[PDB]
Amino acid sequence: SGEWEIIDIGPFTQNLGKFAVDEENKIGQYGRLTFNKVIRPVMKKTIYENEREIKGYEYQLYVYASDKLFRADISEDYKTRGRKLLRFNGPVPPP
Repeated sequence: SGEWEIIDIGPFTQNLGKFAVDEENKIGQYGRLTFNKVIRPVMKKTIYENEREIKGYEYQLYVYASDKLFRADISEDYKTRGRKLLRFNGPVPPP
């Protein structure tokens, strides 16, 4: 199951946005991008399994990179804390 909250922007969200841009630059579809900012709202999904136990998270962010707005989804595994870029699409309209 997934449960949801909005988290505020600050260094943690800035670094999620920078992670997303670095990961997208590995793929190369949009050429080389450079991070500009994360804007509100930042969604945090917590993924539960079994007896309402956290398996991991997904952060869904609007990120300006190279002056274009993208939607990035980043997974984070609870056990390992490992993060991955799941989706990076755009450009997209501002929220």
